[PDB]
Amino acid sequence: DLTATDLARHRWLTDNSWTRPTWTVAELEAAKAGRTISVVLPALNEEETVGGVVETIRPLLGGLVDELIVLDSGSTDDTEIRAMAAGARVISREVALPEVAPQPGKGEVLWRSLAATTGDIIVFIDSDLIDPDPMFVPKLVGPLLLSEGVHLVKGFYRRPGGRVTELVARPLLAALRPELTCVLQPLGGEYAGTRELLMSVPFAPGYGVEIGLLVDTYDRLGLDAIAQVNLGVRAHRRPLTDLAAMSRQVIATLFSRCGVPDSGVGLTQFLVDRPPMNTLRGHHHHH
Amino acid sequence: TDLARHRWLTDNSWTRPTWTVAELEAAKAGRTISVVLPALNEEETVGGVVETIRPLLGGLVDELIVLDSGSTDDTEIRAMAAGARVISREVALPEVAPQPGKGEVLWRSLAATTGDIIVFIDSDLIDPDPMFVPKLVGPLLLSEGVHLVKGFYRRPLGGRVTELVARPLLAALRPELTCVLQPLGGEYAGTRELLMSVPFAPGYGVEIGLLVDTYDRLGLDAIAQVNLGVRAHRNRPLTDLAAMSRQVIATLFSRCGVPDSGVGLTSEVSLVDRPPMNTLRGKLAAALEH
Ligand SMILES: O=c1ccn([C@@H]2O[C@H](COP(=O)(O)OP(=O)(O)O)[C@@H](O)[C@H]2O)c(=O)[nH]1
Ligand SMILES: O=c1ccn([C@@H]2O[C@H](COP(=O)(O)OP(=O)(O)O)[C@@H](O)[C@H]2O)c(=O)[nH]1
Repeated sequence: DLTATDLARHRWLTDNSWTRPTWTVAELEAAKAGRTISVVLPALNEEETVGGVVETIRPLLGGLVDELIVLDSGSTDDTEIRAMAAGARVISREVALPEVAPQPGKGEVLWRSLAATTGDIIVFIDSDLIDPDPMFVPKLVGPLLLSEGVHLVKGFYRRPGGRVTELVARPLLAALRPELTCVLQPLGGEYAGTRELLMSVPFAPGYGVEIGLLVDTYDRLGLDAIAQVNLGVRAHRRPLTDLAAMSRQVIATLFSRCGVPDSGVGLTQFLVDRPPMNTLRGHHHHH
Repeated sequence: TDLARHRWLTDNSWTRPTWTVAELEAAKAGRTISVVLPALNEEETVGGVVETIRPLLGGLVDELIVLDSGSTDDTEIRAMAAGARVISREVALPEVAPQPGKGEVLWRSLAATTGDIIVFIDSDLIDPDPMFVPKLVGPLLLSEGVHLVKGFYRRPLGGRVTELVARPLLAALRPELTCVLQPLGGEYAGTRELLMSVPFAPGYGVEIGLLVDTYDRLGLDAIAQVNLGVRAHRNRPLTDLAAMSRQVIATLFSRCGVPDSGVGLTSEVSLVDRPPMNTLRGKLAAALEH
């Protein structure tokens, strides 16, 4: 028979998941009600794709989208200049948050982007996407603009998740936070959140950032605050060593949130969380 | 940190085991060896695996058993024709109702065998080699202090569950054990002393549970590994691998005291070990304490 996890999943899908997120750009603009929207593309040596991603979002600039920023992580290729020519604002880690020395990894970039943006809603889109669709941003912000109580929207793709998602993230969530197994692509890089939420949570480093944000949001607000939207079809993207490193950090970040100690020992082959940005810039009682 | 891993690889890992069958037979020193093949609906491959081991029966190997887990194909008759004794779960341990999964089968075989050394070999192997059992027992017979030998396969120039799930989780929770190349492998040998005294995890958790319990109780130097030869990674459906991963997680969490919800994947998940076989077969166990 059904479990409590099953029952919650079914109703969460009914209320908080959209297979056909067909809101129009015009209706979303009309719903902003004074809120502004920032779009952030984290980038490190993505010269072949960053411009193409920017180009798909640029038509929204000045209407639905208020700012379009490429947060560069120290690229040595032509990422920055291609993002400039394509119509984005390029901001380095150092300019985004001058008072803190950078550390490596994606989570650092997304955290710093909170200091460099002003939008009430922040949308993250990976800069390595080959086939970005222009409706990604509208779909991601729909539930934030139209659905009471939602603070985090995860974009998922139908396929014509991957290995880390299905072997590592979802099974560990089943063990530790089973309600969150309803989220189809918990590691996805296309997602949006409110400034209120994102400024208030720590940011995990590196490959842990997505899972960390998902679990921190759940632990504070539960499923009601999390939604997901189908962004369309896309094929699964990596070398096993990259995936194993990803997994190891997903494990470390989940463990840090779920009361499991971690040796700190990285993968044998043959760094810390950043505090909430509201400690530097700018309820759901259990009683 | 890698100092410990380096010394263990130098002393407890063999990429090219030299041992001959005759040398191993001469080292038995009165110990006996049982070989157990768990099998559920493996009619296509079980006979071929048995045939590679049968020439050792009466010499290096004292018992050769297929522990059938409820097959409805021709697994049993084909294993018998190849020279194995076929034992059902019920015959192995008649007064205890069977539960599903591989760990149950390996645990029950302890009550149906007499060896001082028990060797487990999967019955679904497509390309078995007759030197598997010799290589697995070498460190038990010729080294001192080894109680568990893990057979690994060199890969042409482990799988996704091994590299994305088992090894990273061991790095987090039992960091020395990342030195074991293929912790989830189904070809391994253990002493009766060890195997009779530890709980057995259910289903797909049995291998990692035995590895972790051996490590904790007897130490790193009680574990060895041997290269069984080059074997290509087996391609399994992602849903099967995900179910395996979920049970590996459950078993490791049990061994660490992490609350696991028991919730499976939208898949079977048990958190309940079988107790040490010496609790149910105390007189058998005492007879084999030697
Ligand atoms: O330190 C990093 C790593 C990645 N990325 C970006 O984050 C996205 C995801 O990259 P990936 O997960 O492949 O990171 P990597 O595998 O290169 O560490 C892409 O848009 C990268 O350019 C980034 O800005 N900084
Ligand atoms: O409940 C079970 C599950 C598996 N096995 C055996 O254990 C090995 C690994 O099991 P798996 O299910 O991965 O192999 P498959 O059944 O897919 O061939 C094989 O020799 C199986 O026949 C068994 O005896 N009982």
